[PDB]
Amino acid sequence: SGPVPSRARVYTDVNTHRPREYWDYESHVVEWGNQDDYQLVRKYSEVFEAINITNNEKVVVKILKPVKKKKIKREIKILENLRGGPNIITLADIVKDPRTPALVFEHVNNTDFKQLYQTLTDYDIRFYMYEILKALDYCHSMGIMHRDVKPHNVMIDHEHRKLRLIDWGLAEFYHPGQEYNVRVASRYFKGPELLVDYQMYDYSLDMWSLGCMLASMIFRKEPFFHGHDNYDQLVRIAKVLGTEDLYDYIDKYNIELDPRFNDILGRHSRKRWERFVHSENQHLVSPEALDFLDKLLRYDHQSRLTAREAMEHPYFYTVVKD
Repeated sequence: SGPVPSRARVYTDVNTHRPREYWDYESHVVEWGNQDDYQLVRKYSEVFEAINITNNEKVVVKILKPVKKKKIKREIKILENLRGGPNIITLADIVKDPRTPALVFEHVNNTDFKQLYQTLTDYDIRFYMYEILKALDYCHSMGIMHRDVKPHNVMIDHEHRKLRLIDWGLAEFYHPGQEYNVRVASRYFKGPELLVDYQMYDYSLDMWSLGCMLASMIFRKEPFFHGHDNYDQLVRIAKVLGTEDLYDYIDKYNIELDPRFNDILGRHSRKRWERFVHSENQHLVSPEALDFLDKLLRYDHQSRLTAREAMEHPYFYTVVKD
């Protein structure tokens, strides 16, 4: 009879109460500079280190690929709307070749969370997770879902304990009732709502992704849900979260499940986190880390922690004391 509708547990109407201009990005007017203000220095897609040949300033220039003209306006609008926010990357300028569009960013000391968390201490993890949550709670509070949260999109300046949530090209504004594309995040980070094609999702989407990072980080298991396609991904999840909850979730929202799944999910218990623990990763695992982790990875998007809630978990007790 059709999927049950859903609302965001928080920041539900922040967009409704704002000026049309804020979220109506199709009508945004972009004004371009000439790239002849920048020289390309060095060069995993089309992005470069560059300088401003008028202020000798180091920048990063990201030449966009041919993509629907609205999606550019969207990314630009979202970047402007979030400029100045905690741990959000900073758009410096927008230029064309004198004619492909490029975004110019403040220079960050690049080290994606991947090439780093393979060496982090229990404390660092907590610390940077709190930094990501600062950035997630901000944009969520600002009516925005980053929809591609993953290590490759978190730049860390480990020397200066600095962090930036980057790459807002999949980001969208949250509007209660709207049905979004389920074809968004990276495979290993897609939330269940995406795998079962439930389009009325929200900011919660991001907390699943966060959950997937926290998991791979503490259990030292890169690709914690290592699916081989968008169907086997839900199977790898089921083998951990069990199928009973999965199915209650389907029922709760009256979700039509793809004919395919009928023959692969099967039956599965909800494994205990302890079964992922061992001598290599035990120093990162803790009763709180696991309590916290468990509250992120829920089939039901409504029952996941909000970013603000997460920041108030005992897992961060030590960090927030600063």
